Amino acid sequence: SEIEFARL
Amino acid sequence: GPHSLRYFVTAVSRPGLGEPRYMEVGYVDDTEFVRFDSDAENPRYEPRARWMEQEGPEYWERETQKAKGNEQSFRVDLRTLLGYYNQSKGGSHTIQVISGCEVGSDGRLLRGYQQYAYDGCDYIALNEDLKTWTAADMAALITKHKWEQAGEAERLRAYLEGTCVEWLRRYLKNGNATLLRTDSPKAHVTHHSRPEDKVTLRCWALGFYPADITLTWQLNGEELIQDMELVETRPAGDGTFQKWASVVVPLGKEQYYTCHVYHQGLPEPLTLRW
Amino acid sequence: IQKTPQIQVYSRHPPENGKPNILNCYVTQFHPPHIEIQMLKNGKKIPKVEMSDMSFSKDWSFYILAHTEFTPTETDTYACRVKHDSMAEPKTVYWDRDM
Ligand SMILES: *[C@@H]1O[C@H](CO[C@H]2O[C@@H](C)[C@@H](O)[C@@H](O)[C@@H]2O)[C@@H](O)[C@H](O)[C@H]1NC(C)=O
Ligand SMILES: *[C@@H]1O[C@H](CO)[C@@H](O)[C@H](O)[C@H]1NC(C)=O
Repeated sequence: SEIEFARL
Repeated sequence: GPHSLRYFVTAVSRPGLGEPRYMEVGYVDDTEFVRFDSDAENPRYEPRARWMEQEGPEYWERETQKAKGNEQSFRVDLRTLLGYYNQSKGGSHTIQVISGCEVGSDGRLLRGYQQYAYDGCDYIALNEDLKTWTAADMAALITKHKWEQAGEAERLRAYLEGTCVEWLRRYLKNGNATLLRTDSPKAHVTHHSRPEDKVTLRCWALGFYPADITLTWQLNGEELIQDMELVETRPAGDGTFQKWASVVVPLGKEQYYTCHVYHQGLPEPLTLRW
Repeated sequence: IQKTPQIQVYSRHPPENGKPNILNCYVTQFHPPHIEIQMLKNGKKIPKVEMSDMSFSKDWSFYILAHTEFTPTETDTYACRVKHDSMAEPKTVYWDRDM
């Protein structure tokens, strides 16, 4: 399962 | 042998045409197994490999919600980068991400990764140590500083060493009949005349899996990797791959050239001639 | 970064008239991602086309596969037509079963 991405 | 879990993520803005298109495509080794496309009639995370039917409805609901969350968050990223790069609000831009982990035959972590690109160029990437980042420009340096202060590296590392590895092991277990199989290449050589008494010999390798394979042309036990033309290995529409490599030889001397095929499915490499 | 898509057209099995097969149009090495891909039978658009295997290479260029089931005959011709910002006019590549 995919990870929750953080903001750039 | 080793196996991998990879997610290819893409967010593309389109000023004047609505919200950015957001897509997620997941692969276990060379096999597409899940997908999310915000442009679909009703965007949902969907299985792309038969063995994913083994996951209950909770999985699909959770992955779908996670994807929608990532989508909205990437909408923010696209706007943020316009500020970092001082770009117009009317142009189309692209954010790409490759995220995943790789394990050995024993199921232990071999390596993890997470790399971003903006408009086709390196932006930021997690280093092999899974502790620090490498920024390609000053814009990415801003992100790097933000992530360092947020402890993002630690969070990502917990995901790569835990969650990522654990699900990959589970996917390999559930789809073992598909993922651990080996389809042996079937090869043949084609002949094409060329002006100046020259001939094009093309060696084809079909129906194999996994995708890794070696195709070479030989002359007197010598590899002609130099004057050899070929295509990147490619999917054939049914979960298998194909490839071809050609060489230009003098007419009448075709029987001196041999094609060699090496693959996990060939206990003995193949050797063909026209 | 703008890259012209490479267009490759091929079948899963060596073509045999009357025998079910799969026709593929692999569009690769392009950027930006916006692109239009259509498969054609005798100049007419094929309706049952599946898009799959989307990914990017080390240099971030996009890759994607369009494929469909088909039964080749001696007279039927197939092609793949692609429209991309890197090209002024749509590009059509014809299937060469003798390659
Ligand atoms: C594949 O594994 C088979 C047993 O594992 C299956 O049953 C459960 C453990 C569940 O996780 C399923 O998803 C697994 O696939 C075994 O009988 C087969 O011999 C193995 N190989 C093939 C080709 O099926
Ligand atoms: C940003 O906006 C415009 C376009 O380049 C210009 O007025 C200005 O100099 C640019 N650069 C910065 C940092 O403002």
